[PDB]
Amino acid sequence: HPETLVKVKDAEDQLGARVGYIELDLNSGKILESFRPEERFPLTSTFKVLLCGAVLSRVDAGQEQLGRRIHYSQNDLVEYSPVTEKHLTDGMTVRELCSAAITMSDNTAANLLLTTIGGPKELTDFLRQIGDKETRLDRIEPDLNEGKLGDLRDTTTPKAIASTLRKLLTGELLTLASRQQLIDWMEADKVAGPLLRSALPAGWFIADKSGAGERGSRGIIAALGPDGKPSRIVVIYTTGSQATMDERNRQIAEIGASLIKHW
Ligand SMILES: [Cl-]
Ligand SMILES: [Cl-]
Ligand SMILES: [Cl-]
Ligand SMILES: [Cl-]
Ligand SMILES: [Cl-]
Ligand SMILES: [Cl-]
Ligand SMILES: [Mg+2]
Ligand SMILES: [Mg+2]
Ligand SMILES: [Mg+2]
Ligand SMILES: [Mg+2]
Repeated sequence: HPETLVKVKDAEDQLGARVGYIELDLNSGKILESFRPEERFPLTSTFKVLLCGAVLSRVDAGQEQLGRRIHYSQNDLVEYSPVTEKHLTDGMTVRELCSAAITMSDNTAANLLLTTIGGPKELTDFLRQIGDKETRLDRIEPDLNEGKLGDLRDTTTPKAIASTLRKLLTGELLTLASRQQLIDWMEADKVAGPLLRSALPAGWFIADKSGAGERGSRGIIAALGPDGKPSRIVVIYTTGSQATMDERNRQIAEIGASLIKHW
């Protein structure tokens, strides 16, 4: 809706940074609204959904087991690993790692899952095979959050990842069991949801993943809608701002508030 565009623009002005935005109809994939839809932005932790989609694709193919136990060491632990830092001695299952990576944004969990699939290039290959010609993962956590000016590594476009998310959450790319699992992880309650869950009406569905990185990078991918069912995909990204984190969050939250008001 045009009012959401005005709020996207205002966020650019307040944040001193580009903002990319797209809204898709979930059933048809129709573009309902867009701003800078084909510009590149860092994925940051939004990639963790794509990663767990690749894991689930392997589970469906009989190449991975959700109950397989992964053992790791102290040196594997990187910053912002609130779950994996509690399992050095006992390990974690693949299932547990995806839950941590998505719901807790656990960085080491994502690195371990990247090992399970064979690394960033294997994630990128999976994306190419499902028809995403843009998204790329090049590095692991935390390096992928760098947000360096003029660096194409670890980026997507709003349009690309919106379509990829739709593929993962609907249709037959994943089995029903695996779709539902991916949804369940993305819908689970989390500690703080400033970007969209703070705007979301009661009784609405949301399955989301946020991301934050260096150099102003911030984003969210989501499927949401009224009546306990998703009806739209929304993707919001920004990078480059040096405004406070609270201001970044607030500006993105206001885009969501607009989306909801003019739904
Ligand atoms: Cl545009
Ligand atoms: Cl564009
Ligand atoms: Cl492995
Ligand atoms: Cl699409
Ligand atoms: Cl959030
Ligand atoms: Cl700050
Ligand atoms: Mg200002
Ligand atoms: Mg060991
Ligand atoms: Mg091309
Ligand atoms: Mg809930």
